Amino acid sequence: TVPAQLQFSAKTLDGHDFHGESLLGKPAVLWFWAPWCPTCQGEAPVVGQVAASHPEVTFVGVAGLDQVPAMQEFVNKYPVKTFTQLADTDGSVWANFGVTQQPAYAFVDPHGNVDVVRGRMSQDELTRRVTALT
Repeated sequence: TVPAQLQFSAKTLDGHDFHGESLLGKPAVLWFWAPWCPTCQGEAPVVGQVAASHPEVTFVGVAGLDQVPAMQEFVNKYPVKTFTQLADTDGSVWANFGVTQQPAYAFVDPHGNVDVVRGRMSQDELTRRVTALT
């Protein structure tokens, strides 16, 4: 059965429906960010680089604590348009992972195991954690 952590739905920044269950059976990384967060602005290029280097992993940005326009500005300014971005304006996705503050990362292995890391992450650590999922 699906892990309760993946039982959520959301809307992508570009108007598509997203189902957390679509991540079951594959490695995935959810990156929780806020447009106004300087730390997220700094980590954006890093997450984008790791996402590009690991096409086997489904990266999902989860934007919160602001409205769509601010989220679009962030995605336009930093290189993270290559992977799915969720507009979590109602904060339900963050709540589902127990995330109250950004930045944060949720690592999902193919078995559905979920590990949440709160705080910043270097390119090396993200790379190593992503590799561990496979």
